[PDB]
Amino acid sequence: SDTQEANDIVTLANLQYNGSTPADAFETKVTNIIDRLNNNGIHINNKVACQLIMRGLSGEYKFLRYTRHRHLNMTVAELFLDIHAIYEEQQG
Amino acid sequence: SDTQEANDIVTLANLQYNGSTPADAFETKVTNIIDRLNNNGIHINNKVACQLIMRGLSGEYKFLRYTRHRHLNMTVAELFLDIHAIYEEQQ
Repeated sequence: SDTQEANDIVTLANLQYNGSTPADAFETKVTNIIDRLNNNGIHINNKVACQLIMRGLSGEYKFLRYTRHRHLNMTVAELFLDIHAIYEEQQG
Repeated sequence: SDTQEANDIVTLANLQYNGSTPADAFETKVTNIIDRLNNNGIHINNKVACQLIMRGLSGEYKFLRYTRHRHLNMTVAELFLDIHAIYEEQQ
């Protein structure tokens, strides 16, 4: 698409996760955005990506943005492992 | 700042210009964001940058997002020359 990169950036900058969408969908959604932008030459590294993910991460997931200060060199895969583990406990 | 690039992206993705802020401030604001992101490795070329500027460009500046289809290879400097010319005539 001619307007692909712009639409991926706007989606990435306005992520809103609370626990309604399954973690499976939300992960692949963000992972695809980062991969699509990187294929077009826009590299969003782990540091900048994690910051944008934790931004808007609300509900019972708000705390991940608080502990992030101790978490530098964090990876996107690690950040989603945290979100997944919370979703598992949200189903039961 | 440790959170500079992320804050630059959110600002670039939620630009809202109507004609209240002077074009001088709005131009240097966006131009600095693009330069900072390119220096940090987040390459935002003219095509994607202009698209993001025209997004949220509302008020009497809406029509620039309509003519953008005939305007390919339009540089950021060219897009602001348009915005400037509308701002000068607005007062």
